Amino acid sequence: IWELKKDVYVVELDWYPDAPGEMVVLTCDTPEEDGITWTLDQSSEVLGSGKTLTIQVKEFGDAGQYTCHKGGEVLSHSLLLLHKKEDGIWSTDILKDQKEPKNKTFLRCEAKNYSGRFTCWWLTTISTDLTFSVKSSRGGVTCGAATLSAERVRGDNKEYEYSVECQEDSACPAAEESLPIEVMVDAVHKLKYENYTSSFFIRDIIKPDPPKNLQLKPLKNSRQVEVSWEYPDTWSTPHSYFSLTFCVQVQGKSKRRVFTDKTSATVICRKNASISVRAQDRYYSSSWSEWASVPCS
Ligand SMILES: *[C@@H]1O[C@H](CO)[C@@H](O[C@@H]2O[C@H](CO)[C@@H](O[C@@H]3O[C@H](CO)[C@@H](O)[C@H](O)[C@@H]3O)[C@H](O)[C@H]2NC(C)=O)[C@H](O)[C@H]1NC(C)=O
Ligand SMILES: *Sc1ccc([N+](=O)[O-])c(C(=O)O)c1
Ligand SMILES: *Sc1ccc([N+](=O)[O-])c(C(=O)O)c1
Repeated sequence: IWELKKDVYVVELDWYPDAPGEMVVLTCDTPEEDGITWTLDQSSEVLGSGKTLTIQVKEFGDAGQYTCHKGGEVLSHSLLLLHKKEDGIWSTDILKDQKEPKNKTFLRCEAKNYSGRFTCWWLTTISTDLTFSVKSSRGGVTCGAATLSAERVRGDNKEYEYSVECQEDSACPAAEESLPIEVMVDAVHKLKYENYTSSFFIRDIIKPDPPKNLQLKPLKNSRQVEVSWEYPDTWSTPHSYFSLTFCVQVQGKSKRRVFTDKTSATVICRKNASISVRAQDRYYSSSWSEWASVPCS
């Protein structure tokens, strides 16, 4: 048993029927010795008396808000959450595996520039009685609260998307990163305690916003057209240091590529086709932005 936060404790259990469990001794945080009584959750049943209470924690029934009373008053609480360890590996019932980069990815982090600011997201089937706590650091990072940012429909069930925004306290955009950023997330659903983590350098999780103000300018006595665009607003300043490279593609009806560092390109439009442009950090091979498109008709 260990303290997660003030008056909240986690008990690590090997998860299988009739597991021995853990002998847990709760001590009431009161200096009074007389008339102490003990209760679990909403039940009125006295489990014992005295300053100490011993329980065998073997299942969720033994977990909960243990309360010590004196003269009808509440003296202290000891909230017991469990951390199930099924077949040698900690449970992951709360968050869905996003499966995107390479399996067992529950936390997905992304940055839009080098400001030291980033966003992490996760998905759950659970709609309430669910709390999250996010902490982050390099190897001084401040994170806001995990907020509900999207609600979707996946088959029979519902999918809730949570996101958190963090900022490195004393960022330095242009500097080389020697130590990666670490995100730690605690997940509590009723009485189930879970643990999640992610390690990355800002440079690797970068994905700029798409090129903006895409324009198509036809040319006289030419089959070709000129497409032009601008750097996105959220991208890092100045562009001279933090430059972007681009890729142009003509997306037609068929489903069976030009690279440039410029904000313009000359291409051939065709009926029913669209011109598409993506961006990548010129100097680091991170994620390509989402497409910005302009149609040919
Ligand atoms: C994510 O979950 C894991 C596993 O439940 C957490 O690891 C556990 O962390 C606690 C807190 O530091 C460790 O407890 C300490 O154990 C020593 C004796 O071994 C004791 O002297 C300390 O007072 C305290 O009780 C616990 O051993 C450790 N479990 C394992 C198997 O390593 C981990 O901390 C969680 N991540 C978080 C909340 O950041
Ligand atoms: S890029 C950068 C900004 C601020 C500071 N700072 O003096 O705290 C540094 C730095 O000197 O570490 C770098
Ligand atoms: S023009 C272009 C650049 C990058 C990528 N990409 O996302 O790997 C594509 C593409 O394959 O869609 C096209």
